[PDB]
Amino acid sequence: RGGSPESADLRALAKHLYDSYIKSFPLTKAKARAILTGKTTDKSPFVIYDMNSLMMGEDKIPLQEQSKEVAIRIFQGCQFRSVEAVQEITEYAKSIPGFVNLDLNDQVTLLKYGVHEIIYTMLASLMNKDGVLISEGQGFMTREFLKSLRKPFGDFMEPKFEFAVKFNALELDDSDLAIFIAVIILSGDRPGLLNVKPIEDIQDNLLQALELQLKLNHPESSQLFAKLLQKMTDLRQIVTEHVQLLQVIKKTETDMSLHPLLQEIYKDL
Amino acid sequence: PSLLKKLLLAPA
Ligand SMILES: CN(CCOc1ccc(C[C@@H]2SC(=O)NC2=O)cc1)c1ccccn1
Repeated sequence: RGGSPESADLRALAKHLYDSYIKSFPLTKAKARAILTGKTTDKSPFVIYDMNSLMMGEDKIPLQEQSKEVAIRIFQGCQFRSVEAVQEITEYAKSIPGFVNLDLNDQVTLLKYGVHEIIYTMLASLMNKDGVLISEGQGFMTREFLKSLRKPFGDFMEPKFEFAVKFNALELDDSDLAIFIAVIILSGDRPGLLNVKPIEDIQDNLLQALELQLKLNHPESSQLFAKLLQKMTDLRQIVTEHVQLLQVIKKTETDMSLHPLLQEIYKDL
Repeated sequence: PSLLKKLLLAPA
Protein backbone atom coordinates (compact mmCIF):
# COMPACT_ATOMS: atom_id res chain seq x y z
CA ARG A 1 0.00 0.00 0.00
CA GLY A 2 2.83 2.47 0.90
CA GLY A 3 3.11 4.31 -2.48
CA SER A 4 0.61 2.45 -4.68
CA PRO A 5 -2.06 3.81 -7.10
CA GLU A 6 -4.58 3.52 -4.27
CA SER A 7 -2.53 5.88 -2.15
CA ALA A 8 -2.19 8.25 -5.20
CA ASP A 9 -6.01 8.18 -5.45
CA LEU A 10 -6.36 9.07 -1.74
CA ARG A 11 -4.23 12.18 -2.44
CA ALA A 12 -6.46 13.04 -5.46
CA LEU A 13 -9.50 12.80 -3.18
CA ALA A 14 -7.76 15.01 -0.56
CA LYS A 15 -6.92 17.66 -3.21
CA HIS A 16 -10.46 17.53 -4.67
CA LEU A 17 -11.98 18.11 -1.18
CA TYR A 18 -9.50 20.90 -0.48
CA ASP A 19 -10.44 22.68 -3.79
CA SER A 20 -14.16 22.33 -2.98
CA TYR A 21 -13.44 23.74 0.45
CA ILE A 22 -11.56 26.75 -0.97
CA LYS A 23 -14.59 27.40 -3.18
CA SER A 24 -17.23 26.82 -0.41
CA PHE A 25 -15.68 28.85 2.38
CA PRO A 26 -14.54 32.44 1.56
CA LEU A 27 -12.44 32.91 4.71
CA THR A 28 -10.02 30.06 5.29
CA LYS A 29 -8.00 29.23 8.43
CA ALA A 30 -4.71 30.33 6.84
CA LYS A 31 -6.39 33.69 6.08
CA ALA A 32 -7.96 33.87 9.56
CA ARG A 33 -4.68 33.06 11.41
CA ALA A 34 -2.90 35.72 9.37
CA ILE A 35 -5.33 38.36 10.70
CA LEU A 36 -5.43 36.88 14.22
CA THR A 37 -1.67 37.01 14.65
CA GLY A 38 -1.25 40.34 12.86
CA LYS A 39 0.70 38.95 9.87
CA THR A 40 -1.22 40.77 7.12
CA THR A 41 -0.01 43.93 5.35
CA ASP A 42 -3.48 44.96 4.38
CA LYS A 43 -6.13 43.80 6.83
CA SER A 44 -7.24 46.05 9.75
CA PRO A 45 -10.14 44.23 11.49
CA PHE A 46 -12.57 46.43 13.48
CA VAL A 47 -12.31 45.53 17.18
CA ILE A 48 -15.46 45.30 19.32
CA TYR A 49 -14.33 45.23 22.99
CA ASP A 50 -17.18 47.14 24.61
CA MET A 51 -20.60 48.75 24.22
CA ASN A 52 -19.27 51.95 22.70
CA SER A 53 -17.04 50.19 20.14
CA LEU A 54 -20.07 47.99 19.41
CA MET A 55 -22.08 51.18 18.59
CA MET A 56 -19.26 52.24 16.21
CA GLY A 57 -18.56 48.89 14.49
CA GLU A 58 -22.17 47.59 14.33
CA ASP A 59 -22.51 49.18 10.88
CA LYS A 60 -19.20 47.98 9.42
CA ILE A 61 -20.46 48.75 5.89
CA PRO A 62 -31.82 48.13 8.45
CA LEU A 63 -35.25 47.15 9.83
CA GLN A 64 -33.77 43.76 10.68
CA GLU A 65 -32.32 45.37 13.83
CA GLN A 66 -35.28 47.50 15.00
CA SER A 67 -34.75 49.10 18.45
CA LYS A 68 -33.66 45.94 20.25
CA GLU A 69 -31.27 45.53 23.15
CA VAL A 70 -27.63 44.86 22.35
CA ALA A 71 -27.50 41.13 23.37
CA ILE A 72 -30.41 40.34 21.04
CA ARG A 73 -29.09 42.52 18.14
CA ILE A 74 -25.80 40.59 18.42
CA PHE A 75 -27.48 37.20 18.24
CA GLN A 76 -29.60 38.19 15.36
CA GLY A 77 -26.24 38.67 13.56
CA CYS A 78 -25.01 35.36 14.93
CA GLN A 79 -28.17 33.69 13.48
CA PHE A 80 -27.43 35.09 9.99
CA ARG A 81 -23.74 34.16 9.84
CA SER A 82 -24.75 30.69 10.91
CA VAL A 83 -27.36 30.47 8.09
CA GLU A 84 -24.58 31.51 5.64
CA ALA A 85 -22.45 28.76 7.23
CA VAL A 86 -25.15 26.08 6.82
CA GLN A 87 -25.55 27.04 3.16
CA GLU A 88 -21.77 26.88 2.57
CA ILE A 89 -21.49 23.53 4.38
CA THR A 90 -24.40 22.17 2.31
CA GLU A 91 -22.65 23.21 -0.88
CA TYR A 92 -19.41 21.70 0.41
CA ALA A 93 -21.19 18.42 1.29
CA LYS A 94 -22.51 18.19 -2.28
CA SER A 95 -18.97 18.25 -3.65
CA ILE A 96 -18.04 15.14 -1.63
CA PRO A 97 -18.03 12.30 -4.19
CA GLY A 98 -21.02 9.99 -3.65
CA PHE A 99 -22.92 12.46 -1.47
CA VAL A 100 -25.53 13.69 -4.02
CA ASN A 101 -26.27 10.03 -4.95
CA LEU A 102 -27.35 9.13 -1.42
CA ASP A 103 -31.02 9.02 -0.63
CA LEU A 104 -32.12 12.67 -0.30
CA ASN A 105 -33.57 12.12 3.18
CA ASP A 106 -30.30 10.67 4.36
CA GLN A 107 -28.56 13.74 2.93
CA VAL A 108 -30.90 15.86 4.98
CA THR A 109 -30.34 13.84 8.12
CA LEU A 110 -26.53 13.92 7.72
CA LEU A 111 -26.62 17.72 7.30
CA LYS A 112 -29.09 18.16 10.13
CA TYR A 113 -26.70 16.39 12.58
CA GLY A 114 -23.38 17.27 10.94
CA VAL A 115 -23.82 21.01 10.48
CA HIS A 116 -23.41 21.96 14.21
CA GLU A 117 -20.21 19.96 14.65
CA ILE A 118 -18.87 21.61 11.47
CA ILE A 119 -19.77 25.09 12.73
CA TYR A 120 -17.88 24.36 15.98
CA THR A 121 -14.95 22.99 13.97
CA MET A 122 -14.76 25.93 11.57
CA LEU A 123 -15.40 28.62 14.20
CA ALA A 124 -12.20 27.47 15.95
CA SER A 125 -10.32 28.64 12.84
CA LEU A 126 -11.69 32.11 13.56
CA MET A 127 -10.91 32.15 17.31
CA ASN A 128 -7.98 32.77 19.63
CA LYS A 129 -8.12 32.96 23.49
CA ASP A 130 -8.98 36.69 23.18
CA GLY A 131 -11.91 36.76 20.71
CA VAL A 132 -13.40 35.69 17.38
CA LEU A 133 -13.11 37.07 13.78
CA ILE A 134 -16.43 38.06 12.23
CA SER A 135 -17.83 39.33 8.87
CA GLU A 136 -15.11 37.54 6.91
CA GLY A 137 -12.30 38.97 9.03
CA GLN A 138 -13.63 42.53 8.94
CA GLY A 139 -14.36 42.46 12.65
CA PHE A 140 -13.12 40.96 15.87
CA MET A 141 -15.28 40.54 18.89
CA THR A 142 -13.46 39.96 22.23
CA ARG A 143 -14.28 36.99 24.47
CA GLU A 144 -14.56 39.37 27.43
CA PHE A 145 -17.14 41.62 25.78
CA LEU A 146 -19.26 38.58 24.80
CA LYS A 147 -19.08 37.37 28.46
CA SER A 148 -20.35 40.82 29.58
CA LEU A 149 -23.59 40.30 27.70
CA ARG A 150 -26.70 39.61 29.69
CA LYS A 151 -27.89 36.06 30.42
CA PRO A 152 -28.42 33.75 28.51
CA PHE A 153 -26.53 35.51 25.69
CA GLY A 154 -23.36 36.20 27.71
CA ASP A 155 -22.42 32.54 27.83
CA PHE A 156 -23.37 31.21 24.38
CA MET A 157 -19.79 31.56 22.92
CA GLU A 158 -17.84 30.70 26.04
CA PRO A 159 -18.01 26.89 25.45
CA LYS A 160 -17.15 27.50 21.77
CA PHE A 161 -13.99 29.33 22.99
CA GLU A 162 -13.02 26.43 25.26
CA PHE A 163 -13.35 23.86 22.50
CA ALA A 164 -11.41 26.14 20.05
CA VAL A 165 -8.45 26.56 22.44
CA LYS A 166 -7.91 22.76 22.59
CA PHE A 167 -8.74 21.95 18.99
CA ASN A 168 -6.41 24.76 17.70
CA ALA A 169 -3.51 23.16 19.63
CA LEU A 170 -3.56 20.39 17.00
CA GLU A 171 -2.48 22.88 14.33
CA LEU A 172 -4.57 21.48 11.48
CA ASP A 173 -4.46 23.50 8.28
CA ASP A 174 -7.20 23.94 5.66
CA SER A 175 -6.20 20.85 3.65
CA ASP A 176 -6.41 18.72 6.88
CA LEU A 177 -9.79 20.33 7.80
CA ALA A 178 -11.40 19.66 4.38
CA ILE A 179 -11.08 15.88 4.91
CA PHE A 180 -11.90 16.04 8.57
CA ILE A 181 -15.10 17.94 7.83
CA ALA A 182 -16.12 15.42 5.16
CA VAL A 183 -15.56 12.54 7.57
CA ILE A 184 -17.97 14.24 10.03
CA ILE A 185 -20.73 14.72 7.51
CA LEU A 186 -20.54 11.13 6.32
CA SER A 187 -21.24 9.71 9.83
CA GLY A 188 -23.11 6.37 9.50
CA ASP A 189 -24.52 6.46 13.05
CA ARG A 190 -26.90 9.45 12.94
CA PRO A 191 -30.48 8.58 14.08
CA GLY A 192 -33.05 7.93 11.36
CA LEU A 193 -30.67 6.97 8.49
CA LEU A 194 -32.18 4.72 5.82
CA ASN A 195 -29.10 3.23 4.14
CA VAL A 196 -26.21 3.23 6.58
CA LYS A 197 -23.79 1.00 4.61
CA PRO A 198 -23.20 3.28 1.57
CA ILE A 199 -22.55 6.13 4.02
CA GLU A 200 -20.03 4.05 6.05
CA ASP A 201 -18.40 3.06 2.75
CA ILE A 202 -17.78 6.74 1.73
CA GLN A 203 -16.56 7.54 5.29
CA ASP A 204 -14.02 4.65 5.41
CA ASN A 205 -12.60 5.97 2.15
CA LEU A 206 -12.51 9.49 3.70
CA LEU A 207 -10.91 8.18 6.94
CA GLN A 208 -8.12 6.62 4.88
CA ALA A 209 -7.60 9.89 2.90
CA LEU A 210 -7.42 11.59 6.29
CA GLU A 211 -4.91 9.13 7.72
CA LEU A 212 -2.60 9.57 4.74
CA GLN A 213 -3.00 13.38 4.80
CA LEU A 214 -1.93 13.56 8.44
CA LYS A 215 1.11 11.34 7.94
CA LEU A 216 2.32 13.38 4.99
CA ASN A 217 1.37 16.80 6.38
CA HIS A 218 2.14 16.17 10.09
CA PRO A 219 4.96 13.56 10.06
CA GLU A 220 6.06 14.33 13.62
CA SER A 221 2.73 13.79 15.36
CA SER A 222 2.22 10.10 15.46
CA GLN A 223 -1.04 10.21 17.32
CA LEU A 224 -2.68 13.06 15.45
CA PHE A 225 -5.19 10.83 13.69
CA ALA A 226 -6.16 9.12 16.95
CA LYS A 227 -6.52 12.59 18.53
CA LEU A 228 -8.77 13.72 15.65
CA LEU A 229 -11.05 10.72 16.01
CA GLN A 230 -11.40 11.71 19.69
CA LYS A 231 -12.37 15.29 18.85
CA MET A 232 -15.15 13.70 16.78
CA THR A 233 -16.81 12.37 19.96
CA ASP A 234 -15.99 15.62 21.81
CA LEU A 235 -17.89 17.45 19.03
CA ARG A 236 -20.95 15.25 19.39
CA GLN A 237 -20.95 16.07 23.12
CA ILE A 238 -20.40 19.87 22.85
CA VAL A 239 -23.06 20.37 20.20
CA THR A 240 -25.96 19.34 22.48
CA GLU A 241 -25.32 22.48 24.57
CA HIS A 242 -25.58 24.53 21.42
CA VAL A 243 -28.75 22.73 20.31
CA GLN A 244 -30.39 23.45 23.70
CA LEU A 245 -29.33 27.09 23.97
CA LEU A 246 -31.19 27.70 20.72
CA GLN A 247 -34.38 26.28 22.16
CA VAL A 248 -34.30 29.20 24.66
CA ILE A 249 -36.23 31.12 21.97
CA LYS A 250 -39.28 29.04 22.92
CA LYS A 251 -39.18 31.48 25.83
CA THR A 252 -37.88 33.59 27.26
CA GLU A 253 -36.44 35.70 24.40
CA THR A 254 -40.00 36.27 23.19
CA ASP A 255 -38.44 38.83 20.81
CA MET A 256 -35.92 36.44 19.32
CA SER A 257 -37.83 34.58 16.60
CA LEU A 258 -35.39 31.99 15.28
CA HIS A 259 -34.41 31.86 11.58
CA PRO A 260 -36.59 29.21 9.78
CA LEU A 261 -33.58 27.17 8.67
CA LEU A 262 -32.08 27.05 12.21
CA GLN A 263 -35.47 25.95 13.53
CA GLU A 264 -35.46 23.01 11.14
CA ILE A 265 -31.95 21.94 12.11
CA TYR A 266 -32.86 22.09 15.82
CA LYS A 267 -36.20 20.28 16.14
CA ASP A 268 -36.65 16.52 16.60
CA LEU A 269 -32.98 16.06 17.37
CA PRO B 1 -36.58 17.88 5.36
CA SER B 2 -38.19 21.03 3.80
CA LEU B 3 -35.50 23.76 3.79
CA LEU B 4 -32.35 21.61 3.84
CA LYS B 5 -33.94 19.59 1.05
CA LYS B 6 -34.43 22.78 -0.94
CA LEU B 7 -30.76 23.70 -0.47
CA LEU B 8 -29.70 20.13 -1.35
CA LEU B 9 -31.68 20.15 -4.63
CA ALA B 10 -30.69 23.59 -5.96
CA PRO B 11 -28.00 23.15 -8.58
CA ALA B 12 -25.58 25.89 -7.51
C1 LIG C 1 -20.83 37.01 17.38
N1 LIG C 1 -21.05 36.64 15.98
C2 LIG C 1 -20.73 35.29 15.51
C3 LIG C 1 -20.90 34.34 16.70
O1 LIG C 1 -20.40 33.04 16.34
C4 LIG C 1 -21.29 32.02 16.12
C5 LIG C 1 -21.65 31.17 17.16
C6 LIG C 1 -22.56 30.14 16.97
C7 LIG C 1 -23.11 29.95 15.70
C8 LIG C 1 -24.10 28.83 15.50
C9 LIG C 1 -25.46 29.40 15.06
S1 LIG C 1 -26.13 30.74 16.05
C10 LIG C 1 -27.61 30.01 15.96
O2 LIG C 1 -28.60 30.69 16.17
N2 LIG C 1 -27.60 28.71 15.65
C11 LIG C 1 -26.49 28.31 15.05
O3 LIG C 1 -26.29 27.22 14.52
C12 LIG C 1 -22.75 30.79 14.64
C13 LIG C 1 -21.84 31.84 14.84
C14 LIG C 1 -21.52 37.59 15.04
C15 LIG C 1 -22.31 38.67 15.44
C16 LIG C 1 -22.75 39.59 14.48
C17 LIG C 1 -22.39 39.43 13.14
C18 LIG C 1 -21.60 38.35 12.78
N3 LIG C 1 -21.19 37.47 13.72
